[PDB]
Amino acid sequence: MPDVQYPINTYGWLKKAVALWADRDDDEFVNQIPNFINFAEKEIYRNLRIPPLEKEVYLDIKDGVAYIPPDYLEAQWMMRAKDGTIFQVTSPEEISYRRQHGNQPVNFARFGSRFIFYPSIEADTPYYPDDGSPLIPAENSVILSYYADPPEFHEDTDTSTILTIAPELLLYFTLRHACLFVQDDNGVQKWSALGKAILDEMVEQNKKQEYSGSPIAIPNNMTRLQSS
Amino acid sequence: MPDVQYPINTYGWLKKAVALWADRDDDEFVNQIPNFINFAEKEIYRNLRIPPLEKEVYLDIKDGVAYIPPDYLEAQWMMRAKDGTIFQVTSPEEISYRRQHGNQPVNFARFGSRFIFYPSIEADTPYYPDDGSPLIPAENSVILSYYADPPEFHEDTDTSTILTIAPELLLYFTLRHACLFVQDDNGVQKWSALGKAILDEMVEQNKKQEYSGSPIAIPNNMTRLQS
Amino acid sequence: MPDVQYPINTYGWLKKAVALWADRDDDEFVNQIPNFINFAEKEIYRNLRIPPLEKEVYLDIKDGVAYIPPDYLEAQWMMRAKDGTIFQVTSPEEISYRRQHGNQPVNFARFGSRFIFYPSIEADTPYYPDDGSPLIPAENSVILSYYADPPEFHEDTDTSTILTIAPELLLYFTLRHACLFVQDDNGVQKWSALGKAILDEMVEQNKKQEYSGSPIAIPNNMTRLQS
Amino acid sequence: MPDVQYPINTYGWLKKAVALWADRDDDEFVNQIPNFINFAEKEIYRNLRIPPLEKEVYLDIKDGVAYIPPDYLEAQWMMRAKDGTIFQVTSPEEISYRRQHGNQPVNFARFGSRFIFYPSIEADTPYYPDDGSPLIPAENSVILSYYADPPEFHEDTDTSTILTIAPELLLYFTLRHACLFVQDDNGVQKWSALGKAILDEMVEQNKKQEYSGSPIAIPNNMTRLQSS
Amino acid sequence: TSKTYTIGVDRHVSVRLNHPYLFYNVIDNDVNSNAAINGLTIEFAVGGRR
Amino acid sequence: VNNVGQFGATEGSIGAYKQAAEYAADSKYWALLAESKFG
Amino acid sequence: SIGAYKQAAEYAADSKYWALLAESKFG
Repeated sequence: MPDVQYPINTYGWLKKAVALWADRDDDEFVNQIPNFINFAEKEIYRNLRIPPLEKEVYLDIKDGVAYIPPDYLEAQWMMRAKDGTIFQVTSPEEISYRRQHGNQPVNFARFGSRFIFYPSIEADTPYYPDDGSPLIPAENSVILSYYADPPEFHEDTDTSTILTIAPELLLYFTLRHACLFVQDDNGVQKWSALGKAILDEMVEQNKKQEYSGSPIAIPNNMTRLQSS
Repeated sequence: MPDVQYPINTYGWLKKAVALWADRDDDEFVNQIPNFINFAEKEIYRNLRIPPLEKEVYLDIKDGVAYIPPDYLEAQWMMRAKDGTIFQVTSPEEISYRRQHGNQPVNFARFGSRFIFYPSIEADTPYYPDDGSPLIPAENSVILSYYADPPEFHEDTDTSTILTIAPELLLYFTLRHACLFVQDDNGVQKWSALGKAILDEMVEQNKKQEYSGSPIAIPNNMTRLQS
Repeated sequence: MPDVQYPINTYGWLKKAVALWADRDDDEFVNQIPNFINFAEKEIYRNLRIPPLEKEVYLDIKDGVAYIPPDYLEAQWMMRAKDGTIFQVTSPEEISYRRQHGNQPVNFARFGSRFIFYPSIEADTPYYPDDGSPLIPAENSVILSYYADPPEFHEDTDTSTILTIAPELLLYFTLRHACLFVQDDNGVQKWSALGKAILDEMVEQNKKQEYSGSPIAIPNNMTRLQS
Repeated sequence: MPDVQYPINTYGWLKKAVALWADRDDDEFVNQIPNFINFAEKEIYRNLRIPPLEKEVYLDIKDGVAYIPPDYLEAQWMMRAKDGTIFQVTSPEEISYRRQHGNQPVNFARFGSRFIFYPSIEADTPYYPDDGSPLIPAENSVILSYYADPPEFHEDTDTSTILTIAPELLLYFTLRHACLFVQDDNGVQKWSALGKAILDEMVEQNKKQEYSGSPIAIPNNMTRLQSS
Repeated sequence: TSKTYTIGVDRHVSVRLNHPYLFYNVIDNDVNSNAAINGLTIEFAVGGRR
Repeated sequence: VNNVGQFGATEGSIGAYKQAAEYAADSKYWALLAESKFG
Repeated sequence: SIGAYKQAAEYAADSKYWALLAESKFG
């Protein structure tokens, strides 16, 4: 019934293309298209890991109590902004052992909703109500890179990189839940297969993107640097 | 025309959506939606283990004894408020042999409904006062992180982290028991498959946030103080 | 009688041919041909890697840092304008260990959206002037060859190398999504099989032009300067 | 409907034999026979490698920047016209290593749309607007042999070796796309199988043609020539 | 579309449609024709809907 | 715009807001500062 | 002494750069 333009750029046109690609369109159906899209995006971001949904940010360690941000889903490289240094993640028992038994390497763990560090780190960041003030990040400022949970659509004008990069993915993953809402199985299976194929293509692209500029050959690393 | 909202975040809207995806509008069926949601939430939390439903609480060790909370499902890392000293679980036959044949590691067991620590550690609870004052944690404390079981809704406006994270999960798992009540097999199969896929996605997400960001080689060397 | 030309080389003729091979002449279907072609081109370029869609560009290294272009999909050989010195990709945990424990090989990584070179190389961009003058490449330059993503058509007269090389590819891959829109399964299967065969032929062609014209024996002896 | 002579020698008669062998002939169909033939020839030349579509030509190295001709699909033997010498292809890293670390052998690679050579080659060729003037090819003149992309038919009188050597191949590979244009699957499968069989026969002939004048026995080559 | 079915040469008429509701018309404007039509046999496939 | 390019953009997050514990710590710090000054 | 591979339009524009100087030297 409804019309739509060639590019599905925004939520407003996606919620109409959904009803178009499925003639099952009416009052009792269009009102829940938002819920189907919500379920589809949740099913997507639950396991999708790609750059465009990443986010880098400084942390405040406070030697221990340092807390995990709300948007934490998976941690990428973690380091500082001074001469470079990469942390490695270990288990709580290793850190508890390091505490008593005893600074080039630095470890960390995940205690519930915290990030513990064996050394008494003193990373500094501006407080909450600070107005602007980039602060010219001081030293001992760790920078964390992780995968952040993207926002949920709340306005027809609201757009997202997924719409501009792969709208068919959302359209199929939401037609799945649509054909589930109504009684239909063939469409469910076909849309699920197509969405899974698109997601596989995207993750394979991400894979072929990483470490894709030259071959590798470990040069028999046996710690040439031992003197220190 | 039962109309639900887009951000499904409460118990009433979830109930209305369950009654919507099962178009039948009859008292014989609507009056049991609460029972179906109860069965679903009891099916999910019975084996779901994730951070958000965890909880931290201070124990009240008197003399190498304790009592498990009434909301205990599974225990993970335990330690003290200072220096760490993660505890490690053992069995009765060992924590009772240590006493006979026994810088100081810690061990604990489960004697039905009582944690039994060998060294006879002592713990204390923090300041209780509710006069808008901090808890003022106590010295010689022991922290425990367990997967607490959530409370039943028993109210419309009530909610939970699941309704915001994965409402489709509870929706499908309760429509499963609904389509079991009425003899509908294909629907049962579809809803169960969808719920299983959702739970698989969730547990996989909980695994890709674990100790992943590092090589698995160079096995650690936590040997001893004797080099 | 939508009539297309023999040398399919544009977007309008491709659209008319798609509407022809799907004889239905209706606004409900014609108005979405652009969406189908969009889905097809987004399905092809998402994993297609061939020379013609590559691109060369000079970087602007300030101090061992950089920024990836907004049209980056995959990187291949990088080097400098003089002497060669192909760079080799590494990981953060190594390009950060080199600094601590470190005639001069080069290494680079990807810190989200920034290439990080260890030696702290310096690069410069060429002369920008558009007054019908050459770019006059700059000294101490670094060249990068990546598989650039092509721009959306958004126009009838627009074209691409694919329309001239393999228009059947896009034709079949968009008729796939078309026959998905309308419930037509056999057509979907046929079009998908044909598109897959075409893509297989293309990737095989790209492989038979590689380092083939020579024996695979006598492994090279790029050992060292020490004989 | 249309008539045709025993030999299918040209495009004009092939486009009519196509409509003959498929009774599905009419206005809306014959007008696209050129497109079906285009698709068939593209599907053929995409992987077909045989002599009659080869092409030898001199190159201009200019010690590096040397560019790949437009018709490049696959490179055969590459050599010079002076005393004979065969090049071997290697990777970019090998050449980058040769550059610093350091002339009997000569290597080359493929940098995008260029052919790089480690030694500073100075091959010479006449410039573009040169009128005739074979130039009596000078020394240091490399001769490249590759597989060139054949031309597309544009006139009924336009013929090609494929028509005089194997017209049934084109006819079947284009009846494939014809029966696809209209709704038909049995014909599609049969024509595809027959075309694939013909192509297999042709490539097997090409194979049995190469190194087909005597057996081979490596005479324990251990570089008898070492003094130099 | 439209095609002429001359008898003695052609054995059918080739038309390309995919609309769900077909309609066919027959016209005979020739002066030297005394043909007849006993019956037809349409060849058709099935696509989809919506 | 990017067609399939993943680096052509970066979708924001829910919100760059901390946990309640960090807000409580900031409030406590401001309060301790103000109280020391007051006294 | 190696440059990048510009698009055909850029090479074309670069070629035309060698006309004005000739036009003046002939004037």
